[PDB]
This record gives sequence, structure tokens and C-alpha cells, in this order.
Amino acid sequence: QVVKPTDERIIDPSTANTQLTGGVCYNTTSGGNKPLAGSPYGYETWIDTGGGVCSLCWYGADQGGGAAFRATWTNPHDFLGRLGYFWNENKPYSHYENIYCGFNYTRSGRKTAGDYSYIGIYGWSRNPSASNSNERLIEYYIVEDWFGNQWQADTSPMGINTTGGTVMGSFTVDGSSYQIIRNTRVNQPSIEGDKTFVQYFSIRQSPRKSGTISITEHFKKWEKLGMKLGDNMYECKFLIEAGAGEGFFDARLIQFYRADNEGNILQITPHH
Repeated sequence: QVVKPTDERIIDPSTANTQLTGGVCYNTTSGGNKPLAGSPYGYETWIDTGGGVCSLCWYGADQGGGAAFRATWTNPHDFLGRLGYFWNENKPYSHYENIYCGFNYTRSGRKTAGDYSYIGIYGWSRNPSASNSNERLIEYYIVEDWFGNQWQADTSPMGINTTGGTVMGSFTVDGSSYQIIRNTRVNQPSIEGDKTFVQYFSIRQSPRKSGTISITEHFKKWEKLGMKLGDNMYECKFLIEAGAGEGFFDARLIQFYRADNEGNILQITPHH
């Protein structure tokens, strides 16, 4: 079928756990994607000035897989820090072939990120020809982990009481079942202004802080359930989102790579 890449440039996430230094930090809302020097990636921050101090610090092009970052928040109102591929060039997900992300991070503990929080992969896509106007804009999450809250352990996967919406199905990939959820955001803020749009989630049933995410596998399973992504992928980034609380996220590894079905590398970052 799809051959898992074995290219030696891929960093084993399980043992990629050395603390990084020399971050470059951003303490305010970026106003969208901002390209990173000497990198294929871009970052984005949403730091609501109604709340306390937040930051995202990129570890640079030449260590940690190239997309590693730290983030901090002190009583935010829905802090989002993210870094990874920025696309928005009128292409469907399949144009990018098999997308993978190897990761390894530390984070603050249970109940340090408010009542909801998300760690994993995030983006948007556009599908203007969709018959249902609600489905012409999509926000998406592949949720590897979260901070739990007062009511629920961070070792317990979030459900529809947190995400909203409807369980569509599930599947198993990368060592865990994932619950697939579709939610409609009615007259809510988006990359296209206040409107109605849909959210797609895959929630990892066994939360984790390191491993590899076979991102394209999620996209395929969503589309099979009728959760279509359309023909203009916006981005595919590694995200930390914190509803509130005082906490941190600190990646030793975030490495994106893309491979075709034979498993040959199309894109990867970064003598003895």
C-alpha cells in the first residue's frame, strides 16, 4: 500500500529528547502566517491582549527537526501558537502526498491550560464548490495530547463535550485509535471573517508526547466519511492551544516530511 519512509534523515521521535536552546521569540499576535528565515515553515501566534504574557520561540532551521518551538502562556484567553507548512496555493491535500510529523516535547502538567486545550496538527482548507455552504470553509485538528482540566485527566482523551459536534467514526493509526468528530461553528470567527464553517477532529484515544503522525491518513479517513477538505489547503502546522491557565510547551523535535506512496522523500528538514 503506502510504504512508510525509512530515509535516515528522519529523526526517531522516541529518543529525540535533548532540551534545545537559542530560541527566537515572538510575544504578540503575528496577524497570520509569518515566514521563517532559511526555512520552508511559517509560524503564527494568536495572543489575545485581554490576557497575560504569552510567547512562541522557534528553535531554528538546523536543530530539532527544523520546526521545533517552545511556547508559554500566563492566563491567556485561547492562546494559539503554531508552526509548520503554510500552503494556500489552490491545491487539495493529495497534492502534498503523504505528510508526516515526528515530534517530541515536554509540557506543563494537568490543569495548566484551562478548560480546553489542544496539541497536535492544525490547519484550514477551503472548498468553495461544496453544495453545503457550511462546508466551504474547514478548520481541522489532529489531537495527540491535551492538558485535561479540573474534571478530566490529561491521560483521558477529550470528547464531544469539549470539541462540540458529532462522532462520525474512528480508525487506528500510529499506535492508537482516533475518534473522528465533525462540528459546525455557527457565526464564529475564522480566516474569512465571522461566518459558519465546519471543524474536523481526530482525537487520539491514547494521548502521547512523542511519536509520528501520519497526517495524510487522517485526511483520507475524513474524506471517506464525507468530511471533505476541498481544493485549497491553507496550512498544516504543529499547534499548542491553551484556553487559559499558566503553562508551557517545549519541543525537542518537530520534523515535518512528505513522501510518495513508495516512501521516497519529497520534502524533509533540516563528513563526520
